[PDB]
Amino acid sequence: LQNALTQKLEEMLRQREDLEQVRQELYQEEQAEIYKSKLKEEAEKKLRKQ
Amino acid sequence: MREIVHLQAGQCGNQIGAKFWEVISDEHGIDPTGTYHGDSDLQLERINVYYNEATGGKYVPRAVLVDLEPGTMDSVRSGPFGQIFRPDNFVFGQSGAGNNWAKGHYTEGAELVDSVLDVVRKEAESCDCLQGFQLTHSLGGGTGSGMGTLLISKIREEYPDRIMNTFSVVPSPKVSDTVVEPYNATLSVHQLVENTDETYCIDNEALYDICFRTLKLTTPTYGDLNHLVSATMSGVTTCLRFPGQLNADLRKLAVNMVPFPRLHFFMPGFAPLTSRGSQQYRALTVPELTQQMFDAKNMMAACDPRHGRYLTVAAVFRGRMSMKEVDEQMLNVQNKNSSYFVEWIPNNVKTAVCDIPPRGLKMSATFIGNSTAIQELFKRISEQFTAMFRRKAFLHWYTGEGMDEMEFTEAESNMNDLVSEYQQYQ
Amino acid sequence: MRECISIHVGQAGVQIGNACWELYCLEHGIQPDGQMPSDDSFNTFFSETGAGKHVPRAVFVDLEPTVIDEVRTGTYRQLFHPEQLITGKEDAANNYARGHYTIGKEIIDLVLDRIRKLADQCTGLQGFLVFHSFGGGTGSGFTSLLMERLSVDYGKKSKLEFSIYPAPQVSTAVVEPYNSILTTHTTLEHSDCAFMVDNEAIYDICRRNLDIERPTYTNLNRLIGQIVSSITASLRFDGALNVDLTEFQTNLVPYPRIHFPLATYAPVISAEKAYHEQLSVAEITNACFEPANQMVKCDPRHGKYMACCLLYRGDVVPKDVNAAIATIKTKRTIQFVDWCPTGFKVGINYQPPTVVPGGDLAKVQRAVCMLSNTTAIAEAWARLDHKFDLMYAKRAFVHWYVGEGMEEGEFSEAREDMAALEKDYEEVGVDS
Amino acid sequence: MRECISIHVGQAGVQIGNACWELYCLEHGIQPDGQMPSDDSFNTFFSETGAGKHVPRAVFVDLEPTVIDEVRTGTYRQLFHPEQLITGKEDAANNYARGHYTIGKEIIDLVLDRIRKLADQCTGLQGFLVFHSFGGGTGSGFTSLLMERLSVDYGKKSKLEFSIYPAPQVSTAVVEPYNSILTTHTTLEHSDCAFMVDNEAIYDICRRNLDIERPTYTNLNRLIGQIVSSITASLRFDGALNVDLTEFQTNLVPYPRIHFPLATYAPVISAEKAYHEQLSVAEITNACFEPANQMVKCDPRHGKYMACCLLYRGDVVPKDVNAAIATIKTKRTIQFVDWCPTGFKVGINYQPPTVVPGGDLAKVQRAVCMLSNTTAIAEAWARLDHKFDLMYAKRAFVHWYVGEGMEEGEFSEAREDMAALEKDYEEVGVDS
Amino acid sequence: TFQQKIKDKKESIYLSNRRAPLGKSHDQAPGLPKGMDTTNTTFGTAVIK
Ligand SMILES: Nc1nc2c(ncn2[C@@H]2O[C@H](COP(=O)(O)OP(=O)(O)OP(=O)(O)O)[C@@H](O)[C@H]2O)c(=O)[nH]1
Ligand SMILES: Nc1nc2c(ncn2[C@@H]2O[C@H](COP(=O)(O)OP(=O)(O)OP(=O)(O)O)[C@@H](O)[C@H]2O)c(=O)[nH]1
Ligand SMILES: Nc1nc2c(ncn2[C@@H]2O[C@H](COP(=O)(O)OP(=O)(O)O)[C@@H](O)[C@H]2O)c(=O)[nH]1
Ligand SMILES: [Mg+2]
Ligand SMILES: [Mg+2]
Repeated sequence: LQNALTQKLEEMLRQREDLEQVRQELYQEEQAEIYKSKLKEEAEKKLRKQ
Repeated sequence: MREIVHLQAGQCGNQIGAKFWEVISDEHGIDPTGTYHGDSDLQLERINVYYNEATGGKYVPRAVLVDLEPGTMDSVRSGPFGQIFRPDNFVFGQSGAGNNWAKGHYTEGAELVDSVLDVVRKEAESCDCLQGFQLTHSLGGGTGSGMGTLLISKIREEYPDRIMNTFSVVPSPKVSDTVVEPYNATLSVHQLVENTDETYCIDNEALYDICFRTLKLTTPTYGDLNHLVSATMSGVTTCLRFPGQLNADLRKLAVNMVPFPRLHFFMPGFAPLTSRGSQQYRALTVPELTQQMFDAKNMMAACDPRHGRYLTVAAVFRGRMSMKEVDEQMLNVQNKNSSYFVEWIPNNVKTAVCDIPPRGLKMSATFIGNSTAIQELFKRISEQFTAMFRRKAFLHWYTGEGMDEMEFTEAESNMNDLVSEYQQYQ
Repeated sequence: MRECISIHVGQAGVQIGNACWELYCLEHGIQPDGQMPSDDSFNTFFSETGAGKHVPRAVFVDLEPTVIDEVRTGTYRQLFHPEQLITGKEDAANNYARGHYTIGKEIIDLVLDRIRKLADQCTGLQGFLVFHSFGGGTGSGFTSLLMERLSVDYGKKSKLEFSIYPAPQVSTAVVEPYNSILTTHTTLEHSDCAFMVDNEAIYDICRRNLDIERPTYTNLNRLIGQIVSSITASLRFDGALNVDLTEFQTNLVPYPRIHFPLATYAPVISAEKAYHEQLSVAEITNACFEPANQMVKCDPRHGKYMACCLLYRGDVVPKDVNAAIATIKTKRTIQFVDWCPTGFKVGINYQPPTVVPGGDLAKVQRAVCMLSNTTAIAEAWARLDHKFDLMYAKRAFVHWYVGEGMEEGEFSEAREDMAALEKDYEEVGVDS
Repeated sequence: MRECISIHVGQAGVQIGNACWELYCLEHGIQPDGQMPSDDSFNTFFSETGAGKHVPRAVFVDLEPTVIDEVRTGTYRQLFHPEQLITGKEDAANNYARGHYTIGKEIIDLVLDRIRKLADQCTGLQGFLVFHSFGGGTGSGFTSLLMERLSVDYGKKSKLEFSIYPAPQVSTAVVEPYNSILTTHTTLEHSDCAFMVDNEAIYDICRRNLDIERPTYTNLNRLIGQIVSSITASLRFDGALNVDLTEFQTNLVPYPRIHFPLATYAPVISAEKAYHEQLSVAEITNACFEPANQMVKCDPRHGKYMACCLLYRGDVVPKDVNAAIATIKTKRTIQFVDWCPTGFKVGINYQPPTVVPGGDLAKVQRAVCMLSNTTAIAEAWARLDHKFDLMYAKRAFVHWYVGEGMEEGEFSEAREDMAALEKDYEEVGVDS
Repeated sequence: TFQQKIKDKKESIYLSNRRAPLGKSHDQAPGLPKGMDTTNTTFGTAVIK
C-alpha cells in the first residue's frame, strides 16, 4: 500500500511540475523574433532615409 | 486585500508611469483593449492589487494622471496602452507651471488639487484594505516637484497610518537641463523628508552610463531609460502578487531599511541586465547575479558607495533557485567586505525570493541599498543653491507669488541637517 | 483516545506543516483527498467523519493570505476543514508590536474558538504542537498571546513548542535579534518544553552527508518533519517501551527555566551511501553524539550535558542499545554533570521510518532521533544578547515598535531577564 | 384532533408565509397544486376537502394589495382559499393610527368572520400563530386590535406570536422607535408568548456559517421557516417526548410580563462544511449556546438565563441529550438565576429535517431548536427607549398621529410602561 | 436575454462574481468530491443499534 501511494503522489507532482516548466519555457523565442524584427526594421529605416 | 494607488504627476512622472503599465500588463496578461487574455491561473489570482474591475471582462488600472499641460497626456492617450485608463481620472489645467515651483504650489496647483483628491478619495475608499500609495515625479521641475510634494502632504493628513512610495528622479551634476534646477530640488526635498516613508533616487547620468558599459546601447532614447526604471518598480512589489518561499511586502521593507525616521532614501538597481554581445555566452547562477548586484555602475545614482558606508541592503530575487545558495552568497559579501558596511549593525544584508521571474528571463532580481554615499548627491545640490542664493539670482518671481525670502533659508537649514546625520552615523 | 493538537502560526511553521501532513498520510494509508482507498493508529492526529473522511487535528493561522491561499487551491484542499484555515488581511511584517498589539488582536477569538471546537471533540488530551520561528514578528508576536490564553484556559496541558532558532551566520532579517529576545518572554513561563533547531546546521548536513550542493527550503522541512514524526511515533504505533508526551516532559527538563532541548536525527544518509554501509545500533548511537551532526550551530564539547533522550525506531533489539549506552560513558570526550549519573532515556518502536515521494533520504531499516539538553546553548545565548545590545546602544529600529503600542521600558525588561537566563547556566554548570 | 390557526399580517409576516407554507407542502408530500398523490400527520395545518384538495389553515390579511396579488398570480394560486386572501385599497403607510384607528376598523369584521369560520371546522384548538413585524404601520397597528377582539372571543387559547425585532443599527424606516412602543401596550396584556427575531443577526449567520455574502429576503425567510416547522413538529409527528402548544407556556412564562423568548436553530450550516464535520448530539447543543448564533443581536453573557426549551428532531436519543446538558451546568460562562435550579426543558421527535430544493441549507440527520428566555433583552430595550426619548423631546413626527384619531397622551402612557417593564427585568434579576 | 448571457459569460471571470452571486453561496463542487449529488446525500454520523 505504501508503494502504491508513493507512486500516485510522484505522478501528481510530476504533472504539476511539467505544467509549470512548459508555461515558463514558452517565452524566450518570442523575444528573439521580436529583436530580429527590430534589426530588420532598423536596416530598412536606414536605407529608406538614405 | 492589499491595494496600491498610483499617481502620475509631471512630464517625467507620466512618461515613466506610462511605460510602467505596459510592463506589468504583459506579466499579468491584459491586452491594450483591457480584456484579460492571460495564460495562467496564477496571474489573475492577485490582480486587485493594481487593477479595478470594469464591465465585460475588462480590467482598468488604479491610476490617476495629473499634469498642468494637456499636451503631455495627449501623447500618453495616443500611445500603445493608452486606451486602458479611465477618462474621469484625467485631471488637467490650461496654464502651464512654467517650471517654477512657486506656481505649482501656491497660485496654479492650488486650484487643481481640489479636483485631484476627489479622484484619489473615491479610488482609495473603494478598496477593502489599503496598504499604501505610489507617486511618480522628478526633483528638477516645477510640475513634478511643485504639485508632487503638495499631493503627499494632503493625503498624509488624510491617511496617516499608511506608506508612501515616491520614485523620484534626482537632478544630475553634469547634465543640467534646467537653469533653476538647484532651487526647486531643495524646496521639494524639504517636504519629502518629513512626509514620505520611502523615496527612491534615480539619476539620468547614471541611467545613461548603464546603457553604455553594460547594455552597450548605440542610441539610448527616452524609451529605453523608462524600461530600466519600470522593471525596478515591479521587482519591489512582487511579493504582493506572486507566491514565494521567503516573501516581503512593502511594509516589510519599511521596517528593515529605516533605522531612524530621517534616512529613507534608497539607491536601487537591477540584476541581470546584459548585452547581447555576451548574452548568449553568459552563465546564470546565484553567485553570478551577486557579482552584478554590488557593482557601483549598476546603481542608478551618481554616488560611489566606497565613498561611504552601507546601512541596510536587500535583494528581492525572482525565479526558481536554492535558498542556501542565496544566503551564503549574501553572507560572503559581508564577511570579506567589512569596511564598506557599518560596524554597530550585525547582518546588514536582507534577502527575499519569489517563484515568478519576469517574462523571457530564467532568473532575475532587483537590488535596493541604503548607503551613506548619498550625502554627496545632497551636498552638491546644497552648494549649487548656496552660490546662487548669495546674489539672489532668478529668485524674484518666486517672491512675486507670495513665497517669502525666509522660506528658502528654512529649506537650506533642513537640507544641511540631512547631510550632517549621514556623516554622524558613518 | 489519546491525541494531540497541532497549530501552525507564521510562515516558517506552515511549509514545515505542509511537509508534515504529507508525511502523516502515507504512514496511515490515506490519499490526499482525505479518504482511505478501497485500526486506531490515526486517532492521535485525525478525526473520523462517519461518511469516511479523515480530518486532521490542525489549525493553520497566518496574518496574510499569500501563504494559506496556496493550500486552499493546492493538492491538500480536500483534506482540511474550510474554517480551520484562518486568514487575516495585512501582515505584521516582522514587527512584534504589530502581531501582538494591533494586528494579532483581531483574529484571536477566531483561532481560540477553533481550539475549543477541536478539544470538545476530544476524549483525552495530551498536549499541543505549536510551530513557529523566532525571527519573524508573526511567529513571535502572535505566539506570545496565543499561549497566554492557552495557559489560562488549559491548566496542566503540555505545550510542546517547536521553534526555529536564528543561526549566527545564516539570517535574513536585520531586526531579528530584537524579536528573539522579545520572543523568549513567552517561552520562559508559558512553555513546558520548547525545541530548538536552526537553519545553518541543516545546511551543512545536507551539504556533507546528503551531498546536496544546493539545498533549498523544501528539503529542510522534510528533515524537520521526520523528527516531529519520530516524537509522535510512540503514540500511533506499538513498541517495546512507549513514551507519552507527558512522559518525556519530566525526563528532559531539570528546572523551571531550562527547557530548551536540541533535536538530532540519525542516520541522515543518502540512497547511494546506505546501500553499501552496514548500519546497526552501535553506530547510529555514536553518530548522534558526534560534534558534526548536531542540528543547531553550537559546539557541545565546550559545555556539559544535562539530560538526553534517544528514541529508536524500526528493527532495534534492546540488548544492542545497552552496549551502545555503556560505550558512551566510557568515553572521556562526552562529559556529563556530576550531579546526574542517570542521564539517558530510551525508547524502542517497531515501526520503521518511511520514505517520501521525490525525497532525498534513503530507505534505512532503523533510525534514531536524539533529544539532548546541554549547556552548549550558553554561548548560543551570550551571542544573541551581544547583537541586541549593539543595536540598542544607539536605539536602532526602536521607533517602529514604539509607535504601534509597545513601550520602551519592556526592551530593558526583556534584556534583564536574558541576563538572568544566561547566568543560570553558569550557576548550575559548576560542579559542587 | 390537534389543530393550529396561522394569521399573516403586514408584509414581513406575509412574505415569511410564502416560505412557511412552501415548507409544509414538501414534508407531507402535498403538491403546490393542492392535490396529494399516493395518514393524519397533516391535520394540524391542512384540512382535506372531500374532492381531494388539501387547503391550508391560514388567513392572509394586508391593507396593501400588492403583496397578496402576487400570490393570486403565482404557482400557489390553487392552494389557498379565495376568501382567506383579504386585501384593502391603501396601506397603513408606516403609521400606527392608520392600522388601528382609521383604516383597520373597516375590514376587521371580515377578518374575525374567517377566524370564527375556521374554528368551527376544527375539533380542537391549541393556539394561534400570528406573524408580523414591529416597525411597520400594518405590522404594529393592525395586530394590536386583532388580538383584543381575539382575546374576548377565545379566552384560554394560546396566542403564539412571531414578531420581527427592529435591529440596533440597521433599519429601513424612520418612525420604528415610535411604532414599536405602541405594539407592546397591548401584547403585554393580551398576548401570552411573543418570540423575537431581528434582521441584523441573520445577516451574520448567512455571512459566516452559510458563506452567503449577498443575501436577499428569500434567504432569511427560509431560515425563519425552519424554526416554525421545528416548533410545530411535535404536533404533526410521533416522537419520544412530545411538547404541546400549551405545554411550553408554563415552562417559559414565569411572570405575566416576562414572555419574550429568543429562537435559535442549529446546525445552521452550508453544504460544503457539513461533509467535513462530525455533527453529533454533544456538539449541536453547544452550537446553540455560543453567542454567535442567537437570532437576536444581544450579548447573553451580560444577562442570565431564566428558562430554556431545547426541541430536537431526527435521530437523537435521550442519553446524549442529558449527558450534554449536564456538561453545560458545569461551565462557568452560562449563568442561570438561583431561583430556577432547573431551567432546561427537552423535547425529542423522530423526523429528520427537510430541505427545500434550490436552498442553501445542508441535509443533516438531526436538528435542535432552542427557545431561550433570558434577561439580556433589557439592554436591547434600553437602547430603544433611548431612541424614543431623543425624538420626543422636540416633538418630531407627532403631528401625523394626531391627524388620524390617536391622542398625544398615550405617548406618555406607553412610555411609562417601558419604564416599568425594563424595571421588572431588574426586580427578577436580583438574587435572594 | 442572449446578449445578457454573453455579457454574464464574459463577466463570470471576476473575483466578486466567483465569491458572491445574488442570493447564493459560491460553487461547492470543487470542495466536494466529483459526482456526488449534494441534496440527495446525508451528512453526519449515523447511529446504529
Ligand atoms: N525551515 C524553514 N524555515 C523558514 C521557512 N521560511 C522562512 N523560514 C525562517 O523563518 C525566519 C523568519 O520567520 P518567518 O516565519 O519566515 O516570518 P513570519 O514569522 O511569518 O513573520 P512575517 O514574515 O512578518 O509574517 C527566517 O529567518 C527563515 O530562516 C521555511 O519554509 N522553512
Ligand atoms: N426578515 C424580513 N423582514 C422584513 C421583510 N419585509 C419587511 N421586513 C421588516 O419589516 C420592517 C418594516 O415593517 P413592515 O412589516 O414591512 O411594514 P408593514 O407592516 O407592511 O406596514 P405597511 O408597509 O404600511 O403595510 C422592516 O424594518 C423590515 O426589517 C421580509 O421580507 N423579511
Ligand atoms: N527617464 C526620463 N527622464 C526624462 C524624460 N523626459 C524628461 N526627463 C527628465 O526630466 C527632467 C526635467 O524635468 P521637468 O520636465 O522640468 O519636470 P516637470 O516640471 O514635472 O515637467 C530632465 O532633466 C530630464 O532628464 C523621459 O522620458 N524619461
Ligand atoms: Mg509571512
Ligand atoms: Mg406593506
